[PDB]
Amino acid sequence: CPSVCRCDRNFVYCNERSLTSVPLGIPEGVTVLYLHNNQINNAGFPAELHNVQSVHTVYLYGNQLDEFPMNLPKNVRVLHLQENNIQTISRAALAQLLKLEELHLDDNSISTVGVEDGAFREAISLKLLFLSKNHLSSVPVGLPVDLQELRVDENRIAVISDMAFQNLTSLERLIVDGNLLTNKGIAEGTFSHLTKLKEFSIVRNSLSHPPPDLPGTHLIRLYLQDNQINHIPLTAFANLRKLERLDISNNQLRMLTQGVFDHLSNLKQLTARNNPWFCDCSIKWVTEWLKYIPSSLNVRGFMCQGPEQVRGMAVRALNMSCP
Repeated sequence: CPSVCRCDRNFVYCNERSLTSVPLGIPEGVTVLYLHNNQINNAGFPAELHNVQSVHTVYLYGNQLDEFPMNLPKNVRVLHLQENNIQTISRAALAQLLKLEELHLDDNSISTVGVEDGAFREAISLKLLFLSKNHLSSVPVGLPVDLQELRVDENRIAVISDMAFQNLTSLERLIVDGNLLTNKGIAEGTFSHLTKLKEFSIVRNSLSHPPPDLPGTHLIRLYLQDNQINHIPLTAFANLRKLERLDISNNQLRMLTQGVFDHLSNLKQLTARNNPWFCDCSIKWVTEWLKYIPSSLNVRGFMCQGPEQVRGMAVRALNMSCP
């Protein structure tokens, strides 16, 4: 055990000690390693730290790191690297942590150029990757096959390549919300091969319509909130039969095309709040759909914003003005 750093019940507590580098005196049989809330630099990691095989959980949050740390313990499953100033992600560093299952790179200055081509792909055991609040311009191409959750929210992402989600059949959750993403930015059939995907979130983005060619093999939740969606195509919600929760709130939708929720048989909840719904003969089907829909479906937000004669009233309570 180190001189300044304390150890209790096979847990190393180096946290809140203002350490410039990771200490040398790390015992052979330690469970969890705490090195958070310090001033540890990128060149403060000894080669002997990688030799320790007993450690599976390492905390390194709120440090002075600039790159992804090297010589980290070989058999680490959960790794926390949030609140620091990481900019560069190296292919060699992630090749060391072969048993890495969970990774947190939140609140950092990570860019597309900083991430080396196929750096994350090296981490073969990677199931959970949290790239929240970074300066990333696009989704990296070299991603792990065994990935189950990709949270790349609150970034500067505008484009998504067709090769970015290559071989990722095991991915269940994809959170790409709070980005500069557009429908032209996303490649044709980029999400199509995500068979095991259960949840999809793209809130606070600039999409003119929902993403085309989405798989409904295991998709349950679809979030299209706070977007610039003006229209929804007839084939968009089609082939998504297993969907339960849907959200189209806070968009620029004027009306909905007849037979859009026709294929959604397992639907349970729908939200369309803060949308400029123009109540005319275009929403006649919406009124009839809401009248015959079972109580199992929770539909909210269908209110008239125009014209003034219909304004304020709910679409479900309407009667028509036209044939």
